[PDB]
Amino acid sequence: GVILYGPPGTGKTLLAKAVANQTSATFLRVVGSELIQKYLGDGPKLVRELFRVAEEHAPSIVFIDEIDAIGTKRYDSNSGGEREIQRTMLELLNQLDGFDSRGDVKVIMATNRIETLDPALIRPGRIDRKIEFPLPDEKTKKRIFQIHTSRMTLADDVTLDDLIMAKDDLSGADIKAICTEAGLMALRERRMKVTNEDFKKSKENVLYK
Amino acid sequence: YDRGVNTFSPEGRLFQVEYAIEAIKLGSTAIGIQTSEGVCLAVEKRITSPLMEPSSIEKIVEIDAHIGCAMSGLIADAKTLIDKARVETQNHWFTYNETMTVESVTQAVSNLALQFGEEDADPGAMSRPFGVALLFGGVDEKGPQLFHMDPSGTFVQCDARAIGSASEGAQSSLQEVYHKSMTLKEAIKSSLIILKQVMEEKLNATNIELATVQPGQNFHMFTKEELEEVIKDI
Amino acid sequence: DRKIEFSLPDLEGRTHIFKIHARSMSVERDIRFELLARLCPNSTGAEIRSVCTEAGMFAIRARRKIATEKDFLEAVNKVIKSYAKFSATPRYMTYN
Amino acid sequence: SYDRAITVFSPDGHLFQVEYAQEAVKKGSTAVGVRGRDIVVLGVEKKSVAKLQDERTVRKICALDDNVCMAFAGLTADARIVINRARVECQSHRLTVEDPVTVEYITRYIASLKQRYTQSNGRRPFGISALIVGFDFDGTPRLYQTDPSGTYHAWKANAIGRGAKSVREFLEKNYTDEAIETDDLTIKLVIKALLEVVQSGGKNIELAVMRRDQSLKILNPEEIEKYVAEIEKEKEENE
Amino acid sequence: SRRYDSRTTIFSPEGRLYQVEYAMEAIGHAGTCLGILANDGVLLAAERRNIHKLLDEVFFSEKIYKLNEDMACSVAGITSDANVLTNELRLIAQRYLLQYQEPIPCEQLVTALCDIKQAYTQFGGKRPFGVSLLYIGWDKHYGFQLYQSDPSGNYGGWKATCIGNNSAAAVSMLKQDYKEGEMTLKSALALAIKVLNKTMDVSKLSAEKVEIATLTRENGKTVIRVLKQKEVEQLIKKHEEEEAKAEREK
Amino acid sequence: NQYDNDVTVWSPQGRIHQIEYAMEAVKQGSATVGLKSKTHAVLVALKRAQSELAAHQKKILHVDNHIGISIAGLTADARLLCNFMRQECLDSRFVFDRPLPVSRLVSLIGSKTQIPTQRYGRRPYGVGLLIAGYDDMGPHIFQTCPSANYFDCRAMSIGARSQSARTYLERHMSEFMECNLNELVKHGLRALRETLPAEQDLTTKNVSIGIVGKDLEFTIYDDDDVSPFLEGLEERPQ
Amino acid sequence: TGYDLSASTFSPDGRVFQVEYAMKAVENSSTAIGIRCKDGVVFGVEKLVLSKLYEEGSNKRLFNVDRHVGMAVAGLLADARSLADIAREEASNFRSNFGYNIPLKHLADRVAMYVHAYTLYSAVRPFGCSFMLGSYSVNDGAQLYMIDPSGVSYGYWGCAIGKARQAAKTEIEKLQMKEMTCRDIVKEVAKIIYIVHDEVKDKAFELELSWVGELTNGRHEIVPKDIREEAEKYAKESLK
Amino acid sequence: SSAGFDRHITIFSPEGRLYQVEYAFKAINQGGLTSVAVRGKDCAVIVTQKKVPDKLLDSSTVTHLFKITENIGCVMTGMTADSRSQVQRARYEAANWKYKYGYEIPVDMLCKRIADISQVYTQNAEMRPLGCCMILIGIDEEQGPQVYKCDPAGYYCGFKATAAGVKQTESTSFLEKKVKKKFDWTFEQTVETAITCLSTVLSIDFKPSEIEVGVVTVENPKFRILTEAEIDAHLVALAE
Amino acid sequence: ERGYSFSLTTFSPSGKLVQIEYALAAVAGGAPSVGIKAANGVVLATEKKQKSILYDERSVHKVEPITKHIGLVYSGMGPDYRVLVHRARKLAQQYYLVYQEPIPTAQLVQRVASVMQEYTQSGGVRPFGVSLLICGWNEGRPYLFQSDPSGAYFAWKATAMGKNYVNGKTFLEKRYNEDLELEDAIHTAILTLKESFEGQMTEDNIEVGICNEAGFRRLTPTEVKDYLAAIA
Ligand SMILES: Nc1ncnc2c1ncn2[C@@H]1O[C@H](COP(=O)(O)OP(=O)(O)OP(=O)(O)O)[C@@H](O)[C@H]1O
Ligand SMILES: [Mg+2]
Repeated sequence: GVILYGPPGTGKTLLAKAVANQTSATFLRVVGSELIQKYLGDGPKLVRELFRVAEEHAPSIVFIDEIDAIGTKRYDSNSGGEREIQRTMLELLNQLDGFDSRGDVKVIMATNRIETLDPALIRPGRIDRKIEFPLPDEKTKKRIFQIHTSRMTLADDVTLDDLIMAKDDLSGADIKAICTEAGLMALRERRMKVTNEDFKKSKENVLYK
Repeated sequence: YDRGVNTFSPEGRLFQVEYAIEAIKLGSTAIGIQTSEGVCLAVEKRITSPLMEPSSIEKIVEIDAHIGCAMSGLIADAKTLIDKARVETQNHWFTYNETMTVESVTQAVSNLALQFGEEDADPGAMSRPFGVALLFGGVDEKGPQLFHMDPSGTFVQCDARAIGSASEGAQSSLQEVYHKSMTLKEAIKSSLIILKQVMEEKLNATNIELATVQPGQNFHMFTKEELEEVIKDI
Repeated sequence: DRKIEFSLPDLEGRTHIFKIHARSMSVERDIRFELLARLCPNSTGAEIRSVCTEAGMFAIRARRKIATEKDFLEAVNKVIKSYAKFSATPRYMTYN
Repeated sequence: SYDRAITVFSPDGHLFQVEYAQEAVKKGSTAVGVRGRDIVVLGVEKKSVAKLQDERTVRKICALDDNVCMAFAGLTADARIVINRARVECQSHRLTVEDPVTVEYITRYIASLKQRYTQSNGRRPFGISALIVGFDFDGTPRLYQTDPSGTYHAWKANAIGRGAKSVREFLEKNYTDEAIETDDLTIKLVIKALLEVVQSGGKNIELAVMRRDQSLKILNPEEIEKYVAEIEKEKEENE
Repeated sequence: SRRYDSRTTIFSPEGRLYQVEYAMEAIGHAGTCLGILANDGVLLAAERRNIHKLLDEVFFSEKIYKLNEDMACSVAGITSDANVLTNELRLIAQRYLLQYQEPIPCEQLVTALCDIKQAYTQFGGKRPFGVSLLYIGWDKHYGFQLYQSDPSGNYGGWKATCIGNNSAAAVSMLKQDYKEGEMTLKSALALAIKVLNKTMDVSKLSAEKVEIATLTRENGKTVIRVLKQKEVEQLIKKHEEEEAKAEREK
Repeated sequence: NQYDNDVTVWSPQGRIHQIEYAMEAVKQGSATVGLKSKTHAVLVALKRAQSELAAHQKKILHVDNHIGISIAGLTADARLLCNFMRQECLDSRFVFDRPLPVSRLVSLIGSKTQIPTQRYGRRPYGVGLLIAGYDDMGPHIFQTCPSANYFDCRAMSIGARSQSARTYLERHMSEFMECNLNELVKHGLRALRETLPAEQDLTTKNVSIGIVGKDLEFTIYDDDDVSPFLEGLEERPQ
Repeated sequence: TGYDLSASTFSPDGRVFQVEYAMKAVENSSTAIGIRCKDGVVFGVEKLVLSKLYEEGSNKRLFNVDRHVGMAVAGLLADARSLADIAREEASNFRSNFGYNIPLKHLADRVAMYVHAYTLYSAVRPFGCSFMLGSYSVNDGAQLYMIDPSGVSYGYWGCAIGKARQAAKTEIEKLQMKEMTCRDIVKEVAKIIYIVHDEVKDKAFELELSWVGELTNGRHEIVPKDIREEAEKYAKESLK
Repeated sequence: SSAGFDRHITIFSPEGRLYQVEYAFKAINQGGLTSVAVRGKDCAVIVTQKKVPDKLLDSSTVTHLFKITENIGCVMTGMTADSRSQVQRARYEAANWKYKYGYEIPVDMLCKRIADISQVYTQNAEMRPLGCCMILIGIDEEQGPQVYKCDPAGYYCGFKATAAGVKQTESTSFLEKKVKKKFDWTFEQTVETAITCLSTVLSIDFKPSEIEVGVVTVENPKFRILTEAEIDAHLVALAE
Repeated sequence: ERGYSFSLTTFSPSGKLVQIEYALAAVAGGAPSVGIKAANGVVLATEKKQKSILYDERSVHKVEPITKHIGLVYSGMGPDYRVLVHRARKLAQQYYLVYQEPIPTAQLVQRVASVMQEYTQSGGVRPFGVSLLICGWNEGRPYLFQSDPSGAYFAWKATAMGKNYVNGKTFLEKRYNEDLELEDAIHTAILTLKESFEGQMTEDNIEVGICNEAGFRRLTPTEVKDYLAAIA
């Protein structure tokens, strides 16, 4: 198994998408939040069904995304209390390595709060590789600005070195946010070229509110 | 899921003391042998980087003119125990004017082990029991004496002791090469054989340390010049 | 009627688990597993299985065909000491 | 009188608070220290200045005496109190035994204080790791490294703070007798080591050099430029 | 007794500690003040929070306190704790004058108070202090000085600083528009007015909604002044006029 | 089970569990026997050791000329109590110039060890003292327990697998009223021989004997002059 | 739940649970009776024979707190001993402070307040023994008092504590105790003890009797051996 | 309604309440007794009931009335031990006031000091707030008789006629209806009203061995306990 | 014995003191009260209402004079108000014993707020449950102050605290001004206390105190009866 953890918005889902892209096996996706339900004895049914259909097809890849959502929020529609969540977790925890031969299925899961979930869930034999995703560095920030402005018709007046030092610890998603917002605000006036003052107001719009 | 530091287990043993007993297994090995001729102590160092200064890290440290100590487990805290040992010996010499047996010093120290008390007094050496295991070697009027002391507060005289991470194997192998007609040189040689056999890395004249005490002279330890004599003569 | 209990392996347990989970390996013929048993004080059968796997992966990483002692030492250095902040056993020996 | 135990043994034999303090130190700014036959050099990086700070109130290198210097990684709240206690001890030393204080003595004193702070009640462990550099009497310049758990060592060269593994791996494969043959050689070695770490594009390095003669000699923002330029020229000619 | 404890001193598995973090999140809101220094005289601007129509408006000061003949400080956070700290440092300075018969340097006073503050997060099991405050002064060793404090205990010397709710924008815009050693007590004020304008969402910069304090050096006075409300509105309209000219020009 | 974490709490059945746990800890030690004749008291202890090349742990301690004790439990608390015993006996001798009678001392011990079982966050003392002494009223045998409770006895045995020895003592109870030291000690050893499995027994390196009497001060015999007592003993029937 | 942990928290229905647990701890002791006569009082204790090794006279459950006041206890022995010691110390302190034997109505109150101090704070636990005090004075008559863990002191013509409190007090009340002097009371007590604790529950036990009144110059002490011999011989006939 | 430790210690609930005090008030009713106090034109009267379930109990030592001072009397409701502790505290405080100031304590100040002492308990997190309620009657010069009441939460007040116990509400209703008559009051009227109020609330038609009465008058301020004979006289004269 | 030695009020994940807020919510449910001042003196009005006719309303008071010229009233919890009044009395005596001069009101308020705040950082306690209104007349200019369980203090021209206090604030805004008389002040205060008064208003259910540049006094029932008359 593989779990990917780190601060928010640094490309966990993106790497998942790319892996789905190149691969040849069937890819099954489900978000952790809708594992919970509104009746008794339903969550376990859902998990049994999911893994059954997964092994029904072929060598396949399952993606479980934002697991921590089950273990941090409470919703009134949930008829049971916090014990049914425990029941669901026991079922999922058995699916990976229970009394019966697994077959040919891989598992990939990701979260950004790894200090809340049950350590019994992570023991080797149910998940082996844990990969951590740190914040971008100045070299990577330069590469990121280079990538996200490919097909942009931009004027040489701008200096990216200003925006590299724009924030103390800006994350990866702020990059694409800045690019798209500035593009929108220049296209406001039916124009094709983007100037520097445009970024000067765009970063302020997106970073401060 | 939270209990005080003074709780008894459903089978009668304490909690903190058992955990410390399990914790002294993370330290380096150490072997001590007592012979009517004298007492010898040997220890490893676990050098990790070539920028180490091997002479900076030491294990055997003298307590007086005729008492030596070998330590295993954690190290940072043992300094307090060694200090109290030395101060007690000098206080006894000042008050009464003679030299003390290693046994009296051993129990005088051991009475200090069980003191952690969450409530009551002013600052105490509270919080936790100490995590070190000690070998005491001395020469008194009744010949050479070797004692072993443990985090629980129990001390006992032994003939061939091995403490540390690789304690079991050393103890198992040591029984078949000891008897009462032992001599110093062959004792040191056998000890070196055992250490090199259970070592992790390679053996040289800087990865180990020895010390010996005989009734004649005082506590004396070898340097990098007389240490390789037995290495080449293995 | 019976309350069989399974505890963490002692020492013959560790060397013997190594013998079992590594007997299908293409590795060096002159390495000793007892040192490997000594290097991991309280660990489960799972960790031994994962150590075998990760040493094989270190050998396949570069180019080699058969693994050696350095692979095992590095694998132990990483799956035992580097991952140890995601371990159950410090909170499942007080039985909760 | 808040009296309650804090650091308690774990079921398998660890001191979890000490592990947490070490993991806290492992996320501070990077510091490096090396010694030579006459001059000992220690430097720090990643200043991250916003051109509105007065450098005299942000510097993390302070002098315990006229012959001892500190560098540290961790959190900056506790450094001043540790340093102040150390200075008080140094001064109190001279009033008794006349001779100036040795560096190893101060290392033992600090280590013992930090350790005994883990046995009391209602006191969390300290979260700093420091390098103590000094040229004692008899001319034997030396550095010592301190740990939060309270274990001290005598080294030849160290790097603490963020990214210690890379800087070390650089050091053991590039430190030889010839590298410390000359003073400019040693300064070049340290500048090269720090440059192979966190970016710090020239303007984010602070160095300090002892020539075994007198007190602190902080180099102005001039020799850094010349050293960087000649390092670049040597790199260009070598390849 | 242990079943009811909260542990306001332990570390965390991730390395940091949570009490000061929560204190910082709370200190983030509730108030706005900033300080600027470029030449002889230093300025503090504070946005008033209690501005209802039913206030007596007395004591001459609500967030500006004298500490010595040349020491003044603002504050943000919980007010009562601020009273505690100000009273505590007052006799610190008085005892320094008692001991040495000489006005105290600023940095020593700041360091002493920071030690007092940090002692609470080292041990004792109490909640920390939720106060962030500034310091301005003059001394013979280094002339004019400005300083910022932090509930954790760390401090530093600065030239332009904001602590208010929208301090981020204040820092960004002070970064891009400043002059080294030229902004006398005539040009910095307009910049401060416009900065405060951008910080507060309410426009027109109500005269009663802001307060300004200035420190100047004099041979035997060391003048500390708080200019009245008959001279703020002229500054506001002067800024409005220059901005109107710049607006119409482009 | 939350009723099992501190001394102060009371279980619904009215049994504090800490004291039960301490008793259980006392049952962990090695066996030991004690008994009295008309004018002599004898206590016998069987030792233990870990590896064949380590010395045996000692059990019997010397308190005062007319008072000896035997210990089962963990040793640190044992020393902590013995120091108190020495201190009090010396104080009584210094002030009133007379041996301290055994019962008054035992009452002092009970009152002393009762205090921790009532405050908050204080553990009990884990020891199983057996007190043997001689006073103006003759011999005395007493037993204490971690629950700050003591009993007066004429023949008692404590430690792991002490039950069979207690049954043997109960069977041959009467004859202690006419025997002398020679056969008294032999009876004590016969009693102790039952608490061992079917492979190993007494070898003179695992036995320690303490005797006090009307005209003999409290004496300890161990590992040397013990052979005179042991020899002449009939073998275990099988 | 969790309302029964400490002795500082009220249950929702409005009562403290730890004290109730303590009283249930008392209700497993053996048994003790004390009754007042014309000119004195008589205690009576039955001591179970746990095993043959112990001696007679061991672990006395009757304590003579002062030269003229007797005490009988039921519960945990250690707590009983500690309370006995504090009562004795209080009596001596009072004699030294003022200079005459303390009356009951004051000594019982002092012990009761000291006990009640152990049911408020969470740093201590409540006691686990319930006891009886008796005495006689020539100028004051015969006094009997009973005290429980909660801290209540009451006066009785005659009472009983232990397992079979109800069964015993059934036959306590039949006797006409208002007049007949306590020389024939002793036979009644032996009879009333031998009619409880059937042989099925246990085989054998022993009996203790105490004595106080002007019949012995007001002092408090133990009964002679021949008297209890005669009383036991008499009570042997009541089984018919 | 609650979260955390509002149900275990005296800390504020999210809605502004606090429960560890509200529980003591219902802890009051555990004994199962009731008392009534009336203030007349120049007299003050208190009536209480006593219950003796068995003959073995000495009927002369269950009085709930206590004599604080030669001019001030108190009556008790609730648990027993806490009651005794509070009584002793009051006696000690009055004696200290006399030592310090040299003249008698007015009733109001004494009640204030005892209630203030109670108030600290509901401020910290170690103690229990003492579930037992207090009634005081006295005479003050230039003010006539005065009647005051003190509760566990610390709220003291001076009334004209009060009742404490299980049946507080209906008794207060009856007293209100009666006092609305707006007429003069004499000793016989006060005693008759106080008796008949409790009599009709419980509907017993009792005997002179079940009720205790305390009075004070402005002719002889010494608080006194009525003898059974004159109690019988009042009782039979009431029934026309 | 021994206390607990660790504070029970700690910062929440959003950085909000929970306990002091709950204390304020409890304060809001107390008896209403209002306070006014206009150029010649200060007036405090508050409402009291016993549950039944048996209570002797002549035995307790709400308005308590600290000294001859300082007045105090409260809104909220019952008992601890007395503790605070006692502490204020003590502080007044302590100050007068140094400078031989009556305390200015501002200093008294500062000290009282100091105590109230200090009480929330100590060990094993919970804060008070009261809101205080302080009035005084020193150096000609009258003064009014209002404290708070958090310890912050303000100066108000006229305010209202208790049930439905927001409506009292709005009404006072729509009526209060800067130049008036003491008598008109009393009338308008009584009127605003009648906004949500009980079933009927009598002379004993309202407590009013005044303080002019001549001193602080509590008004007897006669003048309360007269003022309630010729009103409403
Ligand atoms: N290293 C990177 N290279 C390119 N794009 C990046 C990088 N890091 C972040 N991004 C951009 O940031 C966006 C946010 O990443 P993503 O949506 O995968 O978030 P995430 O890491 O799963 O976190 P979260 O749980 O907060 O959604 C990506 O769509 C991508 O455009
Ligand atoms: Mg995502």
